[PDB]
Amino acid sequence: MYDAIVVGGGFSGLKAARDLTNAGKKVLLLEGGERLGGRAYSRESRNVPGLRVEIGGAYLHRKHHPRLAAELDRYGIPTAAASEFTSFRHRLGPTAVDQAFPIPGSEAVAVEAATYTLLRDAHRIDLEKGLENQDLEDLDIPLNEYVDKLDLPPVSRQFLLAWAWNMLGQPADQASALWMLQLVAAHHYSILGVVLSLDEVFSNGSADLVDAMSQEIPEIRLQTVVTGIDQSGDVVNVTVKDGHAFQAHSVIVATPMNTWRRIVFTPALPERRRSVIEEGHGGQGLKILIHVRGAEAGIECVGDGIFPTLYDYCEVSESERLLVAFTDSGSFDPTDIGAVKDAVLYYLPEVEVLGIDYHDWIADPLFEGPWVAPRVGQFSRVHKELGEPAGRIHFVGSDVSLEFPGYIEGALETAECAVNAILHS
Amino acid sequence: MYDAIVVGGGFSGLKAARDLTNAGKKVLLLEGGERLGGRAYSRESRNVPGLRVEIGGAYLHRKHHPRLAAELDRYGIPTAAASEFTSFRHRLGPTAVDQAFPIPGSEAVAVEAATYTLLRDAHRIDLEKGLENQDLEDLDIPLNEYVDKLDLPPVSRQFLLAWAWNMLGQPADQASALWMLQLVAAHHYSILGVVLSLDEVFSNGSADLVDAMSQEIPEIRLQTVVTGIDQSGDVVNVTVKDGHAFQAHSVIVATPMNTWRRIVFTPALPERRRSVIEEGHGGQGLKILIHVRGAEAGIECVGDGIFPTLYDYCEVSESERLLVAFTDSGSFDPTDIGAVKDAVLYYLPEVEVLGIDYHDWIADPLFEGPWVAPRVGQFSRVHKELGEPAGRIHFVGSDVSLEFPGYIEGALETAECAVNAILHS
Ligand SMILES: Cc1cc2nc3c(=O)[nH]c(=O)nc-3n(C[C@H](O)[C@H](O)[C@H](O)COP(=O)(O)OP(=O)(O)OC[C@H]3O[C@@H](n4cnc5c(N)ncnc54)[C@H](O)[C@@H]3O)c2cc1C
Ligand SMILES: Cc1cc2nc3c(=O)[nH]c(=O)nc-3n(C[C@H](O)[C@H](O)[C@H](O)COP(=O)(O)OP(=O)(O)OC[C@H]3O[C@@H](n4cnc5c(N)ncnc54)[C@H](O)[C@@H]3O)c2cc1C
Ligand SMILES: CN1CCC[C@H]1c1ccc(O)nc1
Ligand SMILES: CN1CCC[C@H]1c1ccc(O)nc1
Repeated sequence: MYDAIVVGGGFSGLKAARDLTNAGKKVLLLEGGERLGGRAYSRESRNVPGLRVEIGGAYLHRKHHPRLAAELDRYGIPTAAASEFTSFRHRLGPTAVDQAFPIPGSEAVAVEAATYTLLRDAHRIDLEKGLENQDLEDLDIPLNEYVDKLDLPPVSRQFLLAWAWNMLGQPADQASALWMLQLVAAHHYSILGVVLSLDEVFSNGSADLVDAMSQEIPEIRLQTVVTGIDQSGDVVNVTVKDGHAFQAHSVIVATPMNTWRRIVFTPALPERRRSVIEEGHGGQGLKILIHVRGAEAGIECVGDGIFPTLYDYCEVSESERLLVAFTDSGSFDPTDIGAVKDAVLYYLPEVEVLGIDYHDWIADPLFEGPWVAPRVGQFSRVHKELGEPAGRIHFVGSDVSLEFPGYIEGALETAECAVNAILHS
Repeated sequence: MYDAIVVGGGFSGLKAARDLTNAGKKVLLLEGGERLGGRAYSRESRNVPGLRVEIGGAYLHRKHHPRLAAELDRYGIPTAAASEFTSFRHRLGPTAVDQAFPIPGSEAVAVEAATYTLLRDAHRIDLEKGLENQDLEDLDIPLNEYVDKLDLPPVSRQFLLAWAWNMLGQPADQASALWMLQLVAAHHYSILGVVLSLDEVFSNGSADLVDAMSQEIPEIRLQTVVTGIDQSGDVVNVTVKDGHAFQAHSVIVATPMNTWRRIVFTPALPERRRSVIEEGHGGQGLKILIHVRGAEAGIECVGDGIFPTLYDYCEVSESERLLVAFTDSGSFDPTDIGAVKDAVLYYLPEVEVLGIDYHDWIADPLFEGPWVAPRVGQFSRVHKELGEPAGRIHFVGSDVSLEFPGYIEGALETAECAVNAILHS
């Protein structure tokens, strides 16, 4: 038997397992899939042989993400600036300016006033307390309704909505205004910071860090899917799909939130958590890598398209590039290549789409979703508690971070907290 | 004897006298000088024969100034857009961008945060209550100290300070942060609006409106300086410099705040007002019209110069223009033409200064100052009360407007209030 069993081998599980190991604990890491990294997934491009791409998480910012910064420094993992935006091809109407910040002077006063309203609302959020413990229910409304109340002129209105669509991976009518404000708060109460934190990338892929961390974990079982966690006895019993059970004093659930409903917990998780766990979060983010010909370097497009954003990702050759589009899987079907061409051509009518690459995170049984985004009404009911221990079972991961939800930093933050909690007990 | 004596023939006095006249009252307007208009003073340029210029108040914004808008519509007074800024010659350091809004992307997050802090502070101000009645004393501190606490990076820091210097007519160490916030509040809680309200000018000079209003005032005495206002009897007695006294049931003091100390009030004004009235406000604004050769059209300069701002005013010929500089008379001596040349050349090294034109409002005994700006500590002690009636004596003018202080709109607003008060009594 083990001191701790960590379930899930993404950054959260990896940090938890490594730090407990170095603290002298006997740890077993159970990973359901054939690889480590989870939603950090670098691999060879489906479109360009020999080209490594990020199919999940890619972007980081050292100042917004200090734990991640420490990991990179620890293993000497090289980072590079993310692709620079130099050519702006927005779809924000005839008054937009072709810059990264496309707001014209005629909208400046309106933007100034909305910024105050937005930041005032975000400042209501204390990041330690949980979104359910702060009387924030009035803000937990559909984002389109919240934005309607800001009464923004067309360029700034669509610019905000486009980035919010990108960021939350939800259309405006499904996104929670409160969650948008949570992201603003998480970035040091900055609206700008939400986009400006797309600062750097792993030079050699996120697998660089995954591998560096996994090397310090002595016992890892791949292709081992946990189906049950039973703490009714003195020692927690962890049952697997097609294998013998494992036992530990403590268990860290470091699997995606939308997969918890598939695990049989004994006894049942606290009542307050059950409904949201059953439902799952409403995150439907879809990141599509688009292999193109005819695109100039440094393109950024933001607009009212079915792709709210489309921007430069990678130079392939002098004539070919990868662009990246963010949308959501509820609104867009990436198996419809005709739809992809139309979505790209809307912004870039001169460009030829050669192929696309993505992972359907929502269809993957080890994930059942991309990054976290609550449905309207979910997180003002229960939020902090989703990441709280249930007896000897700890819950970690980006999905439950109060400080950096939906980011790699959040996976590392939550793992830190679980590790500290276990070492004090 | 009269129903009302109005002392002072600027826009405040003119509106008061006209509106009381049309309400059927018997009014006498006493003007100390040889002209009507006060700090709205259009006349022939000292530098360019046949060119009419504004030596006092010039700029207006119909949306920020609805009473002024009504006056223009009433008399069919033509307005024109103020000179457009198309060429930017800032002195804000090497990272500034040559645009009207010269803040670079690297300062965007800092600007966003400062905007929130600024607007949050301005939102503490209720424009009806008075700056002395709202526990705002913590904000009534030197502007340089307040701005220091914002910790702005160099471009935005100097851009804010330059405009604040321009606007308040006070150097940062003498300006009150609370007053800066008052101006922000007055512009519908907008920092941007403070500068964006320099929107329009009188096509034919402010005298167009002065004359239109004065035509409806039947009894006006020019060169009649009031030295005493005595309400100890049943009827107010108004004594003049070298003339016989005049008598009225009511008296409207529509003279600049810094001149009230020269009038003998009987009985003495309420105690709370006396010290500030004696002291006078700290407004030292200085508007200099600079006749130049070699300047391209549409110049705007903002920077760390002794002229915080220098911008296009009037096309004189294909080679000659007037620019306008704002500074303050404490910091700058406009009788030193060598100093003017240096101040202009700092921004515009290719330009030749041909001459200057200004009025020394601070030295003029009918004014003793340009527009109002309190000394640190003044208006958190007494503000609203300066514009409150003392028995049958009413106090009006831009200087005492709570809603639009230092603007023509403020003169019209205060006059409206006095007129309404008199008609109800
Ligand atoms: C499309 C996309 C783009 C992203 N872009 C960024 C970005 O730019 N910047 C950023 O910081 N973050 C980004 N992220 C978010 C970030 O990648 C994730 O939130 C983070 O990597 C998750 O780490 P984690 O440890 O919480 O969970 P995961 O990485 O999801 O790890 C969970 C692990 O649990 C395993 N598992 C699931 N069920 C079981 C089971 N029952 N038994 C055993 N194991 C199981 C899975 O195989 C997986 O390995 C992105 C995510 C997506 C989906
Ligand atoms: C340099 C400068 C630039 C300006 N620019 C603008 C601008 O761009 N936009 C804007 O809206 N405003 C501007 N203003 C502010 C605005 O012009 C004034 O605040 C406004 O015109 C004042 O109107 P008022 O009726 O309150 O007082 P005033 O116009 O000052 O009228 C007071 C009158 O009282 C008379 N008087 C003084 N003492 C006596 C006495 N004892 N007896 C009898 N009469 C007396 C004076 O002669 C004067 O006519 C500017 C002001 C200055 C000085
Ligand atoms: C940084 N966020 C966290 C989850 C998804 C990711 C992301 C990355 C780039 C982009 O354009 N939008 C969102
Ligand atoms: C509009 N304000 C009111 C008083 C002075 C005036 C003003 C006009 C132009 C400018 O650049 N600064 C200040």
